[PDB]
Amino acid sequence: HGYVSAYENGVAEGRATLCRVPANDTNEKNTNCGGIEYEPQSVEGPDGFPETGPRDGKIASAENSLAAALDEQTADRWVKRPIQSGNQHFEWNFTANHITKDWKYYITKADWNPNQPLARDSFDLNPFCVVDGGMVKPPMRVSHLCNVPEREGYQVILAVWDVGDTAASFYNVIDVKFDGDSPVLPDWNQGGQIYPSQDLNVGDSVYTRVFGQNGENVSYSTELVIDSEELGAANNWSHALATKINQEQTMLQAGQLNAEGVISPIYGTNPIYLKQGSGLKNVEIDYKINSTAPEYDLEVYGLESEYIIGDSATQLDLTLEATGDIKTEMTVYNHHHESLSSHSAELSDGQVEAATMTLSKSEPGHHMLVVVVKDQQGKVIEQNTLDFHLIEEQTPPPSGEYDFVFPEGLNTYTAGTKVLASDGAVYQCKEFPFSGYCTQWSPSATQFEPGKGSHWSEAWNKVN
Amino acid sequence: HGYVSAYENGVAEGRATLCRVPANDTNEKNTNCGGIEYEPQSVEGPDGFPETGPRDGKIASAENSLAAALDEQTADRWVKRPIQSGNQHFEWNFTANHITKDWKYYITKADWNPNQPLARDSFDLNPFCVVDGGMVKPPMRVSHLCNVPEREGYQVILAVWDVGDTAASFYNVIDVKFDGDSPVLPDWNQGGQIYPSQDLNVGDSVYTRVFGQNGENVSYSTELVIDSEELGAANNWSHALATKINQEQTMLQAGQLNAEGVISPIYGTNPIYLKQGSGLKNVEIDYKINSEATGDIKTEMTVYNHHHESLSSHSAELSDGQVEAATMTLSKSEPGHHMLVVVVKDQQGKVIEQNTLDFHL
Ligand SMILES: [Cu+2]
Ligand SMILES: [Cu+2]
Repeated sequence: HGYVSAYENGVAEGRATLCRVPANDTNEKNTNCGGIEYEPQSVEGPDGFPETGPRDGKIASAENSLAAALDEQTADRWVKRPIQSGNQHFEWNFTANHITKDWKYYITKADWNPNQPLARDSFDLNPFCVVDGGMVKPPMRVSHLCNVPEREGYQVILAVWDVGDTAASFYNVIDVKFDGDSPVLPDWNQGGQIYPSQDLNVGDSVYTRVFGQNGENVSYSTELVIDSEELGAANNWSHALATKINQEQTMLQAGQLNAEGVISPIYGTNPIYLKQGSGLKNVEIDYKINSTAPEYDLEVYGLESEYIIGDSATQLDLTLEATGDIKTEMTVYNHHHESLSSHSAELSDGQVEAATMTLSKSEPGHHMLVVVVKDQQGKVIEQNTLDFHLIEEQTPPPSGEYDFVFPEGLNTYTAGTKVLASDGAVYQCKEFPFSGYCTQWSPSATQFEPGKGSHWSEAWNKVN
Repeated sequence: HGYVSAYENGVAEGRATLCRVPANDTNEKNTNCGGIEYEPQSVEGPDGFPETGPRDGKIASAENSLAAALDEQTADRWVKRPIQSGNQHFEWNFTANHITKDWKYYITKADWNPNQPLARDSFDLNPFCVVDGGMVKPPMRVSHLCNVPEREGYQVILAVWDVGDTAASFYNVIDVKFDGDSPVLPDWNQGGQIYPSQDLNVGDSVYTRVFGQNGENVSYSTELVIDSEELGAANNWSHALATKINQEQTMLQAGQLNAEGVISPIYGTNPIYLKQGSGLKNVEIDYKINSEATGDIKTEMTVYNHHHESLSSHSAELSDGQVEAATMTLSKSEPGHHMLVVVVKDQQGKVIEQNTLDFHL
């Protein structure tokens, strides 16, 4: 397992890598990558490319469901890293340095289509770089000096790591940009981004906060009012805000550079550029959450003040009153802040569902029931922590002239425990620190036995 | 706008920072932070702490709805960074360096309850560190030397950036771990993590791939079948997989280091530890997904022109068999080659297929 990285001399991070690790200099990150954002080292698929490997359209994901989002291909879907012709360092970062057959790097054809899914027809199937792995393990991080062909604009490099001891290969497509000469818009500098950060509701609004020579200046501010359910989609209002920004402002434009070096809004992350000589240096995004919010609440009934440790694991029998459409999460912690139980529940408004929690450990002491209340969209609304205790079963009141018939209950003998011995007499366990000897007995080691052991004089005392 | 970071001499990143930027050495990240993960520099709220400002239970979010997820407080919700007593360097990374009044740092009381929402009663309101801002703009990245008080175990440091040109401050809680000097579990070393990477469905499964001296060895593998809708929740099968790993394997254990130091599975990110001398090197996680509109789909369509510029869009969450009507208007009706990209996802948002049709005007 491993991914194309740029922690050292690497020229560009892979697409899946940028789903988790911000870019080397621009601090950019790919958006909406699915599960692969947690494990970018896992873009693994059948080997044999290009003859028989991942089928067309599934190259970027290597047919792995975890990385299926990477298979989307448009001119502005992915962060593009700058690259130059000629020799470049391609860096791999491994979490499991498998025995390697070889590495191979393919670049798209000069006139490839970026709005078409990645296919064999899109690439120069003759790799521009091959590194014999030698069927040995590499270091946990390696780099390959590769002669990158001459290109222009948006290109994609496919880095294939052929694992030597499996039938699989790791595929990492890389979104690169061949700029070089002709600096694209030298009079415009990026100072912010419109990330599709969240979905918004009707009544909400998203607006910009431009930072210049005199702090924030609301003359350049743009506000977009979410007036439709479809405009609430993170990609939608990001495109609309960038569009409204370009209508109302002149010293700043929002959107991705297209093939003509013209800033055009996209349905994703829209960078914000600042005109040189305007004094602007940074733009940030803010939100007005003015949509009518229901009065969310959760009521937990049935939590006893004390729970007696019984035969089985202690059990919480609770019921929940849900005010508003909420999503609840409950967890049980003990005296030492250790998790013992959990219960998720996507309740509706007014729904009275039953909850039942089993403690993984039923030990005495202070316990806590943490209750996290979210809405149907997952926003944390409130947290409440209720207290309760677990107690050991109360010993019965003392009765008779002793407590056990030796050796019954040998494990519980403490300072003052009276026992009946085989000689018909009563012996009391001596106090500190001799009470530890009252527990040591076995049919083989019969010392400390009251009336029979050779050393019971130090452990027990005959009662009268 | 800015956040507590550790790009240079910073001793520990802030909680919101770890929602976006991996840890310095451990590569860890906080999970399920909401929209704040895109903009960790935006945890901004009213000033005046602790007399006024963010109310109790909203300190970590500064009452910003964008950062509402940070207000949850349990013993194992957040990634904790090791720290020591005495003088330590705390680093701020600014995206907009506002005129600054001061920076103030507060640390939780020694016997604070990490399962209670963060409140003023949780913190020592006498700040252990105050840095003058001088009502001037700071550099784009600064560090402050602060005398961190002696603590043990899980603590939280609140870093307050009070800017001078607004009535707002930036609040960054920092999850720290006073590990002392005795290394906990020297015969155990982390070699993988179980991230709550996705929700699973009934019939799916999740399993481990244990990399050792001779590649992957399936004798060490553990598999968890998702047999109920509740177990399909990411935090649910993560904890269950970590639990099942501990039942079946002796050379590797899964879970966090609790207050008792033992490896205990949590309902979040579970690191996987490897017994020193076992030969194991790394553990990865894999998934079996064994569970005109054909099927319940969610579609996304976009129009591109000759020069790869977006001109129209149309989302539609169709059902099975539903034949709905679509209407797209081009923002530019110019001659040349055009493309219509059609992205096919499922009701859960997983990309299934993309088709690009060609046409001319
Ligand atoms: Cu691997
Ligand atoms: Cu700011």
